[PDB]
Amino acid sequence: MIKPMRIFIGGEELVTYTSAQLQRTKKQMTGSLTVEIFLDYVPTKPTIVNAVRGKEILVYIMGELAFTGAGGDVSVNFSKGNGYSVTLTARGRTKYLIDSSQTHPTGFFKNTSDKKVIETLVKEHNVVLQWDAEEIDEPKVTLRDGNRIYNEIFERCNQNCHFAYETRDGKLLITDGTNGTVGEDIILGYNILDFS
Amino acid sequence: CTIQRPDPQDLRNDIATRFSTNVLGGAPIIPESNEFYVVSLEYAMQEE
Amino acid sequence: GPCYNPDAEYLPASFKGFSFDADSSDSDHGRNGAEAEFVFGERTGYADLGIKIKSYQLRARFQTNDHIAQTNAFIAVLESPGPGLLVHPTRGTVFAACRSARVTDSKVDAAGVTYVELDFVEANSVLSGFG
Amino acid sequence: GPCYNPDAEYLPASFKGFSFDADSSDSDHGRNGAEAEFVFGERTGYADLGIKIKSYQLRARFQTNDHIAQTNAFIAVLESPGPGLLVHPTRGTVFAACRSARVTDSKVDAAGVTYVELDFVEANSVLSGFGLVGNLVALALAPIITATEGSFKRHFSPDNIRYYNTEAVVSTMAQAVTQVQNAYLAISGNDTSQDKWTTVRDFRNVLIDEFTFYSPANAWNVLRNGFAILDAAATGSDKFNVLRNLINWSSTHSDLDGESGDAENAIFTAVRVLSAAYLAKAYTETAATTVNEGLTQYDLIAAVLEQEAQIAKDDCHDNEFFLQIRAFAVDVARVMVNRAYNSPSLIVYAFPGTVHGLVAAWEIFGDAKRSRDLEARNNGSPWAVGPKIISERV
Amino acid sequence: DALSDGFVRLCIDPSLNFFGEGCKILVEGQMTDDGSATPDAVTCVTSELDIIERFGQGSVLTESLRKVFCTCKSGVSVYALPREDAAAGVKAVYTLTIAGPATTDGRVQLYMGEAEYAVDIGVDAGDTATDIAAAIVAAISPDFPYAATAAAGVITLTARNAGTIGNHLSVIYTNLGSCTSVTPEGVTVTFAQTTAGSVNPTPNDYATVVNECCFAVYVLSSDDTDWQENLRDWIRSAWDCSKPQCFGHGYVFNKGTLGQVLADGDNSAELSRLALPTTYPVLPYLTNAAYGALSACSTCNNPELNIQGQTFGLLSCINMPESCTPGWTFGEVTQLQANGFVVSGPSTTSGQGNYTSPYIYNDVTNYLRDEKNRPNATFRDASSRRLAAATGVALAEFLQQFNGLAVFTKNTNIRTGIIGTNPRLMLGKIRKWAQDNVGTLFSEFDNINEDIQLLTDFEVQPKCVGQPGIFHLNMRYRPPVRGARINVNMAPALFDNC
Amino acid sequence: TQLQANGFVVSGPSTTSGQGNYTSPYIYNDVTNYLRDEKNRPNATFRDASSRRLAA
Amino acid sequence: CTVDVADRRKRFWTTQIAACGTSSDDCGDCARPGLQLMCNGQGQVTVSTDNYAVGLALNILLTDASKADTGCGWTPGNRGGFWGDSFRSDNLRSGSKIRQVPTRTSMRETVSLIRAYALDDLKKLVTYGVAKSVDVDLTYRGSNKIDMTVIIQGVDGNESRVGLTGERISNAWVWS
Amino acid sequence: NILLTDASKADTGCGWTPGNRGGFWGDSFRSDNLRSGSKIRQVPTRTSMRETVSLIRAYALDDLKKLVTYGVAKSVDVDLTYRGSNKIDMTVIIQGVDGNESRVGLTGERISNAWVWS
Amino acid sequence: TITEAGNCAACWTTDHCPTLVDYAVNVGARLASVIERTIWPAVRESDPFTAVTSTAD
Repeated sequence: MIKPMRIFIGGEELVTYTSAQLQRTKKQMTGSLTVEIFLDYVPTKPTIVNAVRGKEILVYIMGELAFTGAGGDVSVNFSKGNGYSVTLTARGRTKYLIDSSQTHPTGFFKNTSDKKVIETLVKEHNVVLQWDAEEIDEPKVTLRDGNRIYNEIFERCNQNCHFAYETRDGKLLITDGTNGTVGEDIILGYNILDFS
Repeated sequence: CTIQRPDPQDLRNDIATRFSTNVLGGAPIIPESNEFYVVSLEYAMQEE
Repeated sequence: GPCYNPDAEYLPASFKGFSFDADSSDSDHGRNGAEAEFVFGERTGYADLGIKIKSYQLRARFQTNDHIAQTNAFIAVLESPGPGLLVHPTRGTVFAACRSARVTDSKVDAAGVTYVELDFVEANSVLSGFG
Repeated sequence: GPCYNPDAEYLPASFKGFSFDADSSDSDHGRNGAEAEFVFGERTGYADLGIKIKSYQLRARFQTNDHIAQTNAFIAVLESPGPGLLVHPTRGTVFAACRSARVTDSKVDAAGVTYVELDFVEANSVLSGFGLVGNLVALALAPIITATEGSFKRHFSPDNIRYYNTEAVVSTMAQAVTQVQNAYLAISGNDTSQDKWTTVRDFRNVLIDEFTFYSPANAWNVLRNGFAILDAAATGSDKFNVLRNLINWSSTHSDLDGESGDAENAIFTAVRVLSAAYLAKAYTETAATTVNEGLTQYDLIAAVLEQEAQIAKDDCHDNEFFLQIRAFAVDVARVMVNRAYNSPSLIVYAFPGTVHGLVAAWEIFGDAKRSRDLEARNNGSPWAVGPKIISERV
Repeated sequence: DALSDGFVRLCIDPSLNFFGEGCKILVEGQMTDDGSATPDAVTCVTSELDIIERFGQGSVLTESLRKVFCTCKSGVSVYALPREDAAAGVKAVYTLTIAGPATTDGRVQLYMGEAEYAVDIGVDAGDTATDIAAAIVAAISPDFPYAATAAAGVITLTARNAGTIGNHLSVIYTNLGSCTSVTPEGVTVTFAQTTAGSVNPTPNDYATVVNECCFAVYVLSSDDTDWQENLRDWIRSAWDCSKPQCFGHGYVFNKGTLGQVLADGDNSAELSRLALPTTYPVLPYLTNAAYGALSACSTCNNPELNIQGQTFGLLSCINMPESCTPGWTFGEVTQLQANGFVVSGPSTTSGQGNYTSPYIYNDVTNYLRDEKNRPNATFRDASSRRLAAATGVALAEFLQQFNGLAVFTKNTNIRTGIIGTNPRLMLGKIRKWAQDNVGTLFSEFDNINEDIQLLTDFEVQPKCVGQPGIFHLNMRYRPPVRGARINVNMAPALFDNC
Repeated sequence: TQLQANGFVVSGPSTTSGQGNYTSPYIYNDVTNYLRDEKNRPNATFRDASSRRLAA
Repeated sequence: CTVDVADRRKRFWTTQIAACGTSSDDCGDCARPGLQLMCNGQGQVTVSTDNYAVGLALNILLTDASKADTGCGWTPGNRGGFWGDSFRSDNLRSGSKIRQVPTRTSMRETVSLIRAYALDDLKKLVTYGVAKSVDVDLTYRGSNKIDMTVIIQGVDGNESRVGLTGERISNAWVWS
Repeated sequence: NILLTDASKADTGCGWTPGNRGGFWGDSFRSDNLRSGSKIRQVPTRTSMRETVSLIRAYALDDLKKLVTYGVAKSVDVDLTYRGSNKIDMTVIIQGVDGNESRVGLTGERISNAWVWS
Repeated sequence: TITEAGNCAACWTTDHCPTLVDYAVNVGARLASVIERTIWPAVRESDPFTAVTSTAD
């Protein structure tokens, strides 16, 4: 079977998704799922809706996890001729770190390490941290008042080289090197549909 | 750890390389020839 | 049938009061809906989205020693503002609005006769402030 | 043929109830996929993406003294809202929706006949919503754990039992938590990350304290979280022996009387039911090697659950937990039976005489590298497997 | 039913099996006294569950039948012809001595007859020979055609049916004198054949029991060459020219050394001998019945299908352990191929031990010379025989349109309006039918102009002796040919000259 | 069935409703009481009540 | 263990031809199918479970399916079918509609219609996964009489053939 | 080796015995994406032996083209010509090269295994 | 018919034809029995003016 995906908003194995795009990246903290559902409407019978705006999903790609984190939005469209589509979007579980606002009481970490300041800037929204780089010590860590849970981390992992992104399980990976795991030797003339 | 039963295709590739280098002086194993069957037979022995 | 009287079964055509004789009568009824083609699935979906707008197609003939005057009067009527009441020969009275009227007229090939190809659309008012 | 009766072989066409006579009959079947054209390469790929939506095209005629009324009635029917049932003259009954119907009707050229060119599309019904299929490949352990929480907190209150038994009851609770701790410490093993290093400290900080288990809330939270951490430490077979030991530990009964015995028995029942549920979840995470094996595992778990239900029903202790256990038992039944019979569709191939592993694999599948797959299910020397060989469907 | 609603009224046929009742197979063999079926009278047999009660337990017939039922579940309807045992027949008795005592635990395994009679028991340490014999006798399947009894470590196997049919079990496959992982150490087995077979029935009454009761396949479960000769005479007289025909075909066997088997043959074109070696493990009539049943049950409406090959000629109901020597050597295999004998061999090469399944080469009849001593191969293939029968019946049904039709000889000028015909028009129609069946009943042809002749009786008999209406149709045909005889002439070419 | 045979109309209840439980009878075999012909030779020409109306 | 192979799946009761015996009515002898009760050695009767495929085919042929929508309608209780079809997930109907043929002249045409209907219905035997090659050979015109021989191609409980175009159906454990 | 070894049979609805479907399991490991053996003995026999001759020609030529595909010959060709009763003559030519490229400016490309001398 | 202890059963006259109908009779009578044994109490016992067997509670 060519079958790659099987999405679960909670257990409901999507069988109507008319299209899909799943993006993962190291340049950022999250990903971006984008499903397209049909959602018919018969204007006499009863109809049911799903107002998820937050109901959690995953995308098992080719019998293996690819994403983990319809939180993004619901975008029910309309038209006369090809209408009644529903674009669902779903960022990564490491999102509230992106759209929140730090609410730690003190604001002044003293004699701490970047790992610790990152553990307390995350465990306010239950995002287990996959620390796999090192422990750097720093005397003064004052967080700008309510800056953003993601700006502060990015600042604290850029002045000591540490890539900050998200894995397939739903965790925050703060690494310093690679994920190992070598693979296919793409050769020109063998599988590249296109290159640039 | 250390050592384990090898991937079937890797096992046969190594048997074919040994057979062609130490016996046939480096010649390729032309399919459907007697060396092809001899290599298949040796691979079967190692698999069993 | 064997004794089917044609001109006692087709209604005499006329648009916006101006009468004319028609030579054809078409229509484009229908119903528009979606078509779902879920990936990797032996299944299909359909969702009815409404009614397809009707359109009518006619062909008028003018074969009289004064077909030029009649053609010009017909042209003046067809270009009058707003929709008007149309008597389709095989669908009765509707409210239609002209959309195109081609007027073919040769001289050294066929003098005397003028043909007009008309294209109407079902035209209903709404009100003014969206219902 | 020479005696081909057409109207006794073509079906009379009709749409949505209204019948008419058709003049043509077409179809637009197909199979849509991609087409790969790797650059600089003498090779090409293809990927089957699904089913191309079917469409039918017909031509109806009306040649009757009242063809105008018939065509008007047919127009009024075709413009009805929603798809309806169509009788294609050569494909029988389908569900289609009209998409276009041109009505040719001339007078000074051909009066008497009216033609209609019809265009239908296979319109299958849908299920409003997100057409969300079920989940019958997986167990949901949330309802049974909530019911266990209820039945535990109902019969456990070390503040409402006789004073010469509270220390005994609480020591039994701490002993249960110690068992879960030992289970985790034996299942993790070579887990070096600091997450273990903390979880161990959390277990010790909970066990050393004295007033922690005197409250039903803390005790239940510790128990549920301990089982969840024990679950998340390994995958599948690894968690078998451990969990089965736990089922044996809590297979005892309390000698205290009245309310004290009821509290201790609540401890034991919570442990046994949580262990049965998590052992079911462990069985489901691994593939069945033989139908009898999957069915034997299901038999074990269903027996444990029925034993617990009989216990929770003995003299109307709690009717509610009995019903909850019964429901979880039927759920585990559906999932374990589907796993044993249908996860890989195991068939018994009948070979004439015993044969090698490679030859059997190549003849069944056309791929001899799959011989490794025939060893986990069949017992018999690698050079003589059979003469009946269990394997997967093809 | 009055309570129904519509008008289309279904009336289901009382019983099923309609598909069959055109491929009746007759199994003939002996029976014991336990059965309640009358001897020397054909009786239908419906299913398998009531043959032990009717034809005796463990008999030869209640064991062949069993294979006719195992081979194909449906497609045919089987008829038994039970034969009472001989008057002065003395049952053959083999014995099996077991010598211990045991020293280590293990299992005892034996293969008598076929895989359905196998035995597998458990033996502990310190068990004596008498106890092992007792357990073995208690574990032998009761359907094995050998009443087993025990005495002080000696097992006596007495044939249930008296005659020579008891002398065909001499390759018992034990598990006692080797190092298989499961082996009571200190026990040994010894085989004997104390007494031996005796006189066999010689019925010779087929005319009375089945006379106009046309069958398709006659299976014979005996080895007396005279009984086989009586069966052959029956089928031959059924393929006669005097009385209307009830075409059939018979399946017998012949077990022995090479010379004995080549001596047991003849020009018998109605039987298909099955040559079986001297050291065959399975009882012979079992595999004979399996072959006959497959042949009778697969070629019902396909009368050209050759029953031979690992697919179309596989006997799934026979399971042998392989043997160090391969029975017939290849020289003897070719020898038997030439002298119109069927040969069965193991399908897979599984190695010693290691159960297997036999299949058939050369589904041929025992026909190698003509009536005037002219070497032929017309009736060699057993499919050619069924094809000849089918073409006979097909031509007989085609020619029915001339029954009662007016015929015009001596003027051949049928007037305007008559519904008559004449010999030339009949010859044209017949010849068109013939070259219309090319590919299904006949080969291409060789010269259809002088192959089909239609003469009138008025020009065959002497003058003033013919009768009006009688005709004479002479046809010479060839069954459809198969295969080729390519002669490869491979030769390389190092030089090149484009 | 005995009544069906001798050209007798039979009426029975439509639904299976159980004791009590109002119902409504309907008719089976809308047939006439005609089973033999003239000169005593059995027939079925006028058995169906529609055959009579169609004769008229 | 090695003596494994025996599908632990069982078969429930099956309707059988002539289980209740024939019913002579001077036009012929029909079958009257029902449930066969097997006795034992000591009392203890038991319903038989043989011939599963023919039992399904009987349950299909001898059960009226929902009628088609007409302009006059049907009595609330005569519209055929089974309410239990509201709960199956395969999206199909239960029963046959050969008793609903719109009878017409030229009985050859009614023959063709009955063929179409019976073949459409009995295709559900292949669709459910119990047979593979059902087919009918309805051939007669007589006065009204008709023969309707039905064949139900089956398989065995052990795949003994390799390299098929199709697939082992779905339910080859009933033996078909 | 090619002519005298049975290739895999074609999938029929009838099926094949698990052990009769021809071929070689060793083809599961080669990398050139081909099969091993021929199928001259799998012709669907028919009347009018001219058609059978043409069929056997097609099969023999398709199977022997694997000599060129492997890189051992260059222009293998057959001359199957007879109809007789069943006799058939099938002379085969295997065009070869030498072990030293002695000709310059050829259209094709030296066989890859011209060291066997073809 | 009614047997000794209520239990409305089917009347197997000596021409019966075993089908599923009698199974339906069985399940209907069951339903009636389980109603009268489970819902009639627990509804008679929930009201202090009709309780019979649970006056102590």
